[PDB]
Amino acid sequence: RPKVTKSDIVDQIALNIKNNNLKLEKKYIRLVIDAFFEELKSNLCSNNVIEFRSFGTFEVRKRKGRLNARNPQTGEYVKVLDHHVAYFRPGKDLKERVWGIK
Amino acid sequence: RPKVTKSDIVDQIALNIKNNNLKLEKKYIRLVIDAFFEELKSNLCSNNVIEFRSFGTFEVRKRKGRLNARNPQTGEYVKVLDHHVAYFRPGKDLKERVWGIK
DNA sequence: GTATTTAATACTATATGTCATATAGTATTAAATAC
DNA sequence: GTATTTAATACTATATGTCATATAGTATTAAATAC
Repeated sequence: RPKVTKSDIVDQIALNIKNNNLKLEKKYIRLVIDAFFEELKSNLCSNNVIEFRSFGTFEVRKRKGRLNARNPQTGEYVKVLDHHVAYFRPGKDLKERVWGIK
Repeated sequence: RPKVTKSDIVDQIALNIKNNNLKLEKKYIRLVIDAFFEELKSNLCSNNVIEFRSFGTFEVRKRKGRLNARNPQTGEYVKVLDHHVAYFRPGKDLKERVWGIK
């Protein structure tokens, strides 16, 4: 049940990369990862669909607003407008490797 | 509706990276990205929580099975066991840049 | 690498009903590969 | 870079009810920064 950070991942990618007799400076790894997220965000804003086979797909989905909305704290009915949301849709490999988990 | 691929993203990261007077071979970019996904998957399998401050969080969630399940095609009642699923939970920046979208 | 500073998340209450789910076979198309 | 080959996705039917949602203020903590 641990909490992994962009930093840990960057370190792991460092390992993973060297395990295959390759050498890349954590510097460049951190760099790619940042550009990666930046690029993914803008891509999402443009309402594009990014697909990474064997992992998952990112896309924007529409979501109907409500009036029934509730303020968890007070119960006061709140209004929510029809908006859009970032959605990750799991790929075969990922979906199957996670299905039966302890 | 457009469709972006791991390849296009890799190219965009190439651009993004050079726009900031830096030079990294598409080779190494493709590399990081692959190790990135690899590492994220195993991290998910270990039922860890990966957090990328203001972008989103990945985590495994439990999902109750059913009997009511249906075969979209035939209507035949199907059974589904309690399992786990990969879930992406949008971060502030992402959730806000996507909210009001045409 | 470490110390400092800023701001994103976890946390929480608990009604409500939208939206992802289930299937499998065909046509695409991502993308790994060797060139 | 391009052509070839393999296998992951899009696509689709449409009942069902789980599960994410709304809020905001406090304590954490990711992580960008300059050293």
